[PDB]
Amino acid sequence: RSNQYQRGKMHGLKQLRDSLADKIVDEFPELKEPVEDIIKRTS
Amino acid sequence: HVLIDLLNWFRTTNMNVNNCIWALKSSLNSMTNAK
Amino acid sequence: YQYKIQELRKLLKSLLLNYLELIGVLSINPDMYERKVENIRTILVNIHHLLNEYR
Amino acid sequence: MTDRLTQLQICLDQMTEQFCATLNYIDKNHGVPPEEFSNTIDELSTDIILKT
Repeated sequence: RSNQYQRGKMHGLKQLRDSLADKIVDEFPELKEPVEDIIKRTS
Repeated sequence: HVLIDLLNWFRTTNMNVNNCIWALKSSLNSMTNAK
Repeated sequence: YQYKIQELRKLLKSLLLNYLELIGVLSINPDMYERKVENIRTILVNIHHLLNEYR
Repeated sequence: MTDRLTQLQICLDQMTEQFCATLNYIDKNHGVPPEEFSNTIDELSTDIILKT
């Protein structure tokens, strides 16, 4: 149960930050370049 | 030991996650004053 | 005063960017998340300093 | 009338409260169905953008 919770929360967080990066790129193109680096800083 | 090692590692991950959650809650409770 | 205005705008943009990076840290490697948290607060604290001269 | 400096303080306080609520929802909800969670987070992010 703990492992399933960990996997589900990891998937949720991944989709959270993917959507947030996408929208930050969308409405703020000038900050698009660091955001991808942020992914490189995280992933 | 194989099952024991996996068991202990998964337990460590579990309460590490729980401690991280509690630390987040404590940080928000402390920092609400500075809000 | 335009310099302070643009400094505040770039600080707000950097604060949003650092919030995104910190929540990504929480997502992938939360164990060291605090390493950025106070950092973000410093920027917020700097914002308060930026209010002090505007008073 | 309300002075715009007081409105600015109210806006920043509401922004801080909104971030606190969003991260609390993330912390207490990570694991709720993925679709409902994603929709609620999209609403919260739209709220973040509008507050900005």
